Amino acid sequence: KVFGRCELAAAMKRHGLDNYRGYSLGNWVCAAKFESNFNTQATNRNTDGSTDYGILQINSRWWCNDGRTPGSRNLCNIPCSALLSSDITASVNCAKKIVSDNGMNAWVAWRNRCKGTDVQAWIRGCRL
Amino acid sequence: VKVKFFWNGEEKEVDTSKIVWVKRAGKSVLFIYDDNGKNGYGDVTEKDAPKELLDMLARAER
Repeated sequence: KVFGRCELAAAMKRHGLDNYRGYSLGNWVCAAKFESNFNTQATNRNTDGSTDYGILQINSRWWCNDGRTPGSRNLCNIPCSALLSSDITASVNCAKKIVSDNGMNAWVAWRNRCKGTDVQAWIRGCRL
Repeated sequence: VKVKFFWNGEEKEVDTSKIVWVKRAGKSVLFIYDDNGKNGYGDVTEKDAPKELLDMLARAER
C-alpha cells in the first residue's frame, strides 16, 4: 500500500507515534517519506547482505527475520514480510523498539532529510 | 577513536565520531554509523569495546 501523506499521518497518530520518545508526529511522516516514499512494500538490499523492509525500511540484521541474513537477532520477533503489510501495526511496533534504545538517528533518511527541518510541515493541512 | 570489528568475515574500522546509535544486546554492543551518508552496522563485545563506545552506551542508558 502506498499511503497518502495525511492518510499516513492519521494512521501513525492512531498508533501512538505522536511525541513517542519525544518525537512529534511530523518526524515519523518525514522519515517514512524519505525511507520508502510512503510505500509499505518497499524493499532494499544493503551492501552488507541485510535488507530493509517496509514504510520505515527496517533492517533484517537486528529487527526481523528474512531467512537469508547471517547473524539475525530478530529483536521484533517477526518475519520481515510482516513489515510489508498494508496494516502498519508491525512496522510501528518495531519502530518503537528501535527508538526505545537511541532515537530516530537510527534512520538515515531522518538524519539526512528530516532532522533540523520544519517537520510539522509534513502534517499541516491534515485532519488529525 | 576507532572501533575495530569483523563484519561479513572481513575486518572493519569505524571512527566513533561517526556512530549515531548504540544499543546493548546481551554481551554485545550494537551500533549504527554514518557510512558516507548511508547506515552502516556493526557490533562488538562489551569486553572488547573501546571505552569511548562504552561511554556512548552509558549516555544512552541514561
